Amino acid sequence: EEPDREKIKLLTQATSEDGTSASFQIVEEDHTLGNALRYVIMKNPDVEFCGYSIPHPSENLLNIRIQTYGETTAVDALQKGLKDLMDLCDVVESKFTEKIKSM
Amino acid sequence: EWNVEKFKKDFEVNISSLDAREANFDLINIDTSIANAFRRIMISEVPSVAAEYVYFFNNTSVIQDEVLAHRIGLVPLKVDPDMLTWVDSNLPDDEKFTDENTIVLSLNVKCTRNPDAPSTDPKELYNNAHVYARDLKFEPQGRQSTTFADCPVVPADPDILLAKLRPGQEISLKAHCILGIGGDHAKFSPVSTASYRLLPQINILQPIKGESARRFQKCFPPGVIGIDEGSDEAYVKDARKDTVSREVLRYEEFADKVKLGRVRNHFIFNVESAGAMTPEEIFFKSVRILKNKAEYLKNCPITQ
Amino acid sequence: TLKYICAECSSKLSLSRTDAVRCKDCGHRILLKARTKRLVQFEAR
Amino acid sequence: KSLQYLGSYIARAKKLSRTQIIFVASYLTSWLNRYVIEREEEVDQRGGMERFKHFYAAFQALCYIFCFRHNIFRDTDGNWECELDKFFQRMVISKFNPLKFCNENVMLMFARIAQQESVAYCFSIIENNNNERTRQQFIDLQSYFPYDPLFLKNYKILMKEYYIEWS
Amino acid sequence: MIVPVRCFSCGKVVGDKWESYLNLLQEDELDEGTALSRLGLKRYCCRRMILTHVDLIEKFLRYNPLEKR
Repeated sequence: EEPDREKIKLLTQATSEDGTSASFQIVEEDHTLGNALRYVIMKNPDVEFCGYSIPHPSENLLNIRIQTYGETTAVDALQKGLKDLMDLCDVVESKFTEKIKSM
Repeated sequence: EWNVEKFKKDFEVNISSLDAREANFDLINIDTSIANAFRRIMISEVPSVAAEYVYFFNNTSVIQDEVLAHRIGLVPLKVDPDMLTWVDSNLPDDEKFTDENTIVLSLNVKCTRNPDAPSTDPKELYNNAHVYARDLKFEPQGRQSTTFADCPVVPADPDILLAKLRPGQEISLKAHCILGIGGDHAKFSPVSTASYRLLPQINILQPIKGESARRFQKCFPPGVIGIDEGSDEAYVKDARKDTVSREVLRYEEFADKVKLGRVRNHFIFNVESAGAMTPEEIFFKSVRILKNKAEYLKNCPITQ
Repeated sequence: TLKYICAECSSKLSLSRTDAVRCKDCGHRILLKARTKRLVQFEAR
Repeated sequence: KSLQYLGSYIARAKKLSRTQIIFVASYLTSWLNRYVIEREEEVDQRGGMERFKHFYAAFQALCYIFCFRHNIFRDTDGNWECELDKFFQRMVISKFNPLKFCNENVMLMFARIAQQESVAYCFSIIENNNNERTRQQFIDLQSYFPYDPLFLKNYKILMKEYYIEWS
Repeated sequence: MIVPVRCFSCGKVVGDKWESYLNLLQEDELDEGTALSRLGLKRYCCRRMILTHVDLIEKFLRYNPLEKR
C-alpha cells in the first residue's frame, strides 16, 4: 500500500475551520491544469472565490484557493471540479474520435 | 448553470485536413483556458524518444564532441512511444539502462581518399565525407529483436547532415536513446509547432457596394471577401482564410465601415509532428494526459 | 601502441625514450599527440 | 512524552499489583473529570484543536491501558470499575472528538475491543471521518511506544519475566 | 559551421534541407524565395535558418592534421 502524499497539501494556515475556504498546494503543476481547473471550479453555483497562483517561476508549485458560500466545503468542491474536468476531456475525446472516423 | 451535458450538446470538431505529419482541425465552443492546455501538453508533457547519453570512442573530426553529441540529441527518431518504459533516475548506472528503457544506436564512419578524375565535389573525391542521420545503426540489445522486428529504429528524417569528414578522420560512438518529456529538454518535443489561432470575425456595418467593394476585396486574402453586384454586395466567404493584417483599418473609406474581432470560442489548431507519431494521435495523447493529470489529483489523499 | 603525429608531414610516429623529439622523415620538432580509442561520455544536451 | 511513557509502563509490565493498575486509571479519569467543566467549551472559540494536545495525549494513554489490561476492570459481578462503561460513552461524543485527534492504531484497536468488552460503540464515528478529514511532532510522539519489544537477543531472557508479550 | 538540425524558434527539422537547397539554386537556377517554399519552409522563423546559413565547416575542413599537404 503506497499513496503519494507530496502531490497535494492543504495549507492549514489559510484553511478555515469551517472548511469552506481552503488553499491547496500542488507540486509539479503550473498554468496547464491550474487554469483549466480554475475554469471548471468556478462553474459550481456554490463557489464564492477561486483563483490559482504560482508563487515563483522557479519552483514547480501551484496554489489554488477555493472559498464557497456554505453547505459544501472547498475540499468537496475541489473534487467536483476534478470530475467535471475528467468528464470534459472525455467529451472532447469522443468527438475527435468520430471525425477521424468521418474521413 | 453550467453542466457537462450542456458542453456535449454544443461542442463540435471540424477537421480541415489530416496529413501524415500535420493535422488541422477546429474546436468550437470550448474555453480558452481548456484549449490552451491542449497546446500546452502537446509541446511539453507528451513524451518522446531522444538520444540522451552519447558515448564516444574516437571522434577525430572537426566538430567538437559536445557539439556532435548535441546534434544527435536533436535528431528525431521514428520510435513509437508506449514501447519503451520510463528510466529511473535514482538507481545507479549499471542497473539504469535495460532492454526495456533504452534504445542503443551507434555510428562508425571513417573517411578515406578516393582515386577519382578531377574544384572537385567531395562526394566524388572522398569516401564517407558526409555523415547523415540514417547512418545511426540500430543495435537491438536484449529482447529487442522479437519486438522491434516489424519496426526498426530509423531517424524520422534520414537525411539530417550530422557531420563532415576528411580522410584520416573518424567518428565512432554509441548513443543511448531514452524516453522523456519536452518540458525537460526541447529535443523530446513530439511536435514541431502545436499552436492554435482564434477564428477572425469581420463585421461589415454599412453596405459597401460598388467599386469600393473591389478595393475591399484587396484588403483581405482572396478567399475571404466575395462580390456579385450592388446586390450581394460584400459578404464574408471564408473568414478562416484571413490572417489578421488590418490592412482595411488603414484606409479612410473603411475606418468606420468594418470591425475586426475574433470568435472567442472557435479555435483553429495546427499540429505538425516530429515524425515519430501522427499528429491526430499526439492530440489524443494530449487530451488523455490532462484527464490523467486530474485523476491522479482526484484519487489522492490530503495530510495536514 | 601509442603514437604521435608530426605536425608538418603528418606521418604517424611513435616515440621512445632516449630519442630526439623529432619527426623521422622530415626533421620537424613540433609533434602533436594523436588521440586513441578511449571512452568519454556526454549528455545529449 | 511522560503520558506516552505512562500508559506503556503500566500495560507492559508483568509483576504488578492490580490495585496499582486502577489508581493510575482512577487518577487519569479524575483528571479528565476535573477537565469536565473548565476547558470543555473552549473548543468553539477562535483557536485550534492544538490547544488541547495535553488532553488528547492523556486520553490516548487511557486507551492504551484498556487495550491490554481490560479484564482487571471487570469486577466479580461482570461490571466495570469506576464507570468505565459510562466514561467512554461521554468522551467519544464530546466536542473534542478524541477518536480522530489521538493516534490511529491505538484508537483502531480500542474500537474493536470496545465491541468485545461492550464498553463503547465508536465504530461509526471513526467511520465519520470521510470528508471530515507542528502536528508532525505531535503525530510522531503518538507513534513512539516506549516498551516496544526488545531487539536484543540476550537481554530479553532476563526481561521475559518482567516484560509482557503481545498476547 | 554545419547546418543546425532544428529550427531555433519553432523546432521544425531543418538540417536535412541544406544540400537540397544548394541544388535548387545551382541546378534549377531558382531564387532564394522559391527554393525555400519548395523545401516546405513556410514560417519565416524557419525560412531564416536555411536562407542565412554560412556553412563554415567547408572552411574548417581544409585544415586536416591527419593527412599530408
